[PDB]
Amino acid sequence: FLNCYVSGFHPSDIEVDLLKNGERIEKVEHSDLSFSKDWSFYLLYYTEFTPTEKDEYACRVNHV
Amino acid sequence: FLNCYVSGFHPSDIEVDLLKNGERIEKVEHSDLSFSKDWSFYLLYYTEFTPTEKDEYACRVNHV
Amino acid sequence: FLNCYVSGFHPSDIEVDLLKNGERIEKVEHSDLSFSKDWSFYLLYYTEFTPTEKDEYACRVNHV
Amino acid sequence: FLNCYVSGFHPSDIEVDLLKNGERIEKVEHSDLSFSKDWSFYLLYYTEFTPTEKDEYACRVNHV
Amino acid sequence: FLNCYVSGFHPSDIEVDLLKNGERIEKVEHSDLSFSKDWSFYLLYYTEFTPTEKDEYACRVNHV
Amino acid sequence: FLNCYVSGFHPSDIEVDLLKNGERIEKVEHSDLSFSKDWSFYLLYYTEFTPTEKDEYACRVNHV
Amino acid sequence: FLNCYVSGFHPSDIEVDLLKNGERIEKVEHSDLSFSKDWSFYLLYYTEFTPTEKDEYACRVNHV
Amino acid sequence: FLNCYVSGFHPSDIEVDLLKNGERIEKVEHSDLSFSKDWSFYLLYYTEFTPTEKDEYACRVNHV
Repeated sequence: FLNCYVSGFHPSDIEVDLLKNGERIEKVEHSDLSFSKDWSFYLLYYTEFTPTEKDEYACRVNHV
Repeated sequence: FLNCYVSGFHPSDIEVDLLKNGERIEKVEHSDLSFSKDWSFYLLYYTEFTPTEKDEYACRVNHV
Repeated sequence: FLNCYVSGFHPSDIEVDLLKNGERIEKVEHSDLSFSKDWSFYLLYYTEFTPTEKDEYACRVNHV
Repeated sequence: FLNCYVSGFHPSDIEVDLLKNGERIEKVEHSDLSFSKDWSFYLLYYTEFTPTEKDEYACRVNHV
Repeated sequence: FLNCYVSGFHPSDIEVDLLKNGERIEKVEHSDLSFSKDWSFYLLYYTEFTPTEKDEYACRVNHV
Repeated sequence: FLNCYVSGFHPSDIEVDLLKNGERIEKVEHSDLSFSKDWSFYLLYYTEFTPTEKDEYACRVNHV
Repeated sequence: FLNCYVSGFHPSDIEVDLLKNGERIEKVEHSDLSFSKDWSFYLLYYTEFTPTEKDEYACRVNHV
Repeated sequence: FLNCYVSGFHPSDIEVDLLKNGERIEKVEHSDLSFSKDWSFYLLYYTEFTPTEKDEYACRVNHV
């Protein structure tokens, strides 16, 4: 068995995922492929954060 | 068995997912493919956050 | 068994993922491929953070 | 068994991941591939941080 | 006389006027006067301008 | 007389005026006066300008 | 007389005026006056300018 | 007379004026006056300028 188990929990996060699984090119001829001519990425532009308040875990296990 | 199990819970998050599973090109001839001519991405533009309030977990397991 | 287990939990983070799984090129002829003509990345531009408040874990295991 | 186990938890971090798994080129002829014509990366531009508040762990194990 | 006279014309401006003519206190006893307990002033908060287009004057005077 | 006269014209400006004419205190007893307990002034907070386009004057005077 | 006269014109400026005419205190007893308990002044906070475009004057006077 | 006269014109400036005309204290008893308990001044905080474009004057006077 197993008691008081956590698998990874995100409080208060922001996650960004992009081309996660690994792009593959095979057997192409006389081609130009580009992923981007113009790409823009901006995660925080002129920004203020304000706090993320307290994130708590309490476990008790007795007498197993 | 298993008692007081968590699998990963997100409080107060924002998740962004883009091209997660891994794009594949096979057997192309005399082509231009582009993912983007003009792409714009902006996650937070001129922004203020205000707090995310407390996110709590309480478990008790007794006598298993 | 196993008691009071944590697998890695992120409080208060931001995660950025890009081309995670390892792009592969095989068997191409007479091609120009580029990942980027113009790429822009900016994680924090002109930004202020404000705190992330306390992130707590309390476990007790007795009498196993 | 195992008691009061942690696997690595990130409080208050930012993680950036880019080309993690190791790109591979095999069997190409008469090609120019470039990863970047113009790439921009900027992690913190003109920025102020404000603190990350206290991140605590308390475990007690008795009588196993 | 006078020909082709201008007195000062504002194109495209914003003017702010506050306590212009000079406040005066005379003959007071046992008083607290304050102009402000809490005052807020913010001229441009998180703002973008866009241009003010061309502002032209043409005068001709002949044979006076 | 006078020909093709300008008195000072502001294009594209912002003017701020505050306590212009010179405040005067006379004959006070047993007083606290303050102009400000808390004052806030912010002229441009987190701001972008965009251009002010061309501001032209053309005068011609002939044969006076 | 006088021809093609300018008195000072501001293009593209910002002017700030504060306590211009010279404050005067006369004949006070047993007083605390302060101009400021807390004063805040910030002219440009985290700001970008963009150009002010060309500001032109052309005069011609002939045969006076 | 006088021809093609300029009095001083400011293009593209910012002017700041503070206590210009010369403050005067006369005949006070048993007083604390302060101009500032806390004063803040910040002219440019974390700022980028971008150019001010060309500012031109052309005069011609003939045959006076």
